[PDB]
Amino acid sequence: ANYFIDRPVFAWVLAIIMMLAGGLAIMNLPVAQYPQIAPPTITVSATYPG
Amino acid sequence: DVISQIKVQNNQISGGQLGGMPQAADQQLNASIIVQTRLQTPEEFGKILLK
Amino acid sequence: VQQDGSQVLLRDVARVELGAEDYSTVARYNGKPAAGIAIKLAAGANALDT
Repeated sequence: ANYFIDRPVFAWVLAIIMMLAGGLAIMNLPVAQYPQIAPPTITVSATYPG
Repeated sequence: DVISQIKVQNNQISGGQLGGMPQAADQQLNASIIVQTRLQTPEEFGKILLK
Repeated sequence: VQQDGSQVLLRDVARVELGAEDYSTVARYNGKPAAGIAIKLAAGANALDT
């Protein structure tokens, strides 16, 4: 709130914590072109030769 | 004997294809062969040949 | 085995060959025979690292 004005070191520590958390997240975060958008579907395949 | 004859004459024989992979070169015909199908009516069932 | 004593073998009535299970697909890449594989990734995996 307003009391962060009197404590610059606390604000800097919070910013450093955010930066470290963001770096750690970027290090291990799944990447893909698109997420799972289509509804789940199950395909059953059978073969009868001839 | 009746059960065996029913099992034989009420089948779904898969004929195959007249012209199918691997086919010969310059082959211009492709058809599906129908040999036998399951019976549909009691009249067809009553005509099953036993002996 | 015939009454003469000669042996009838499979090669005498058929041609045995290392062929394909399914012949109903001709795959070509720029006019050359080819075979392909599609990799579908996992859940929670890194697409770049994979």
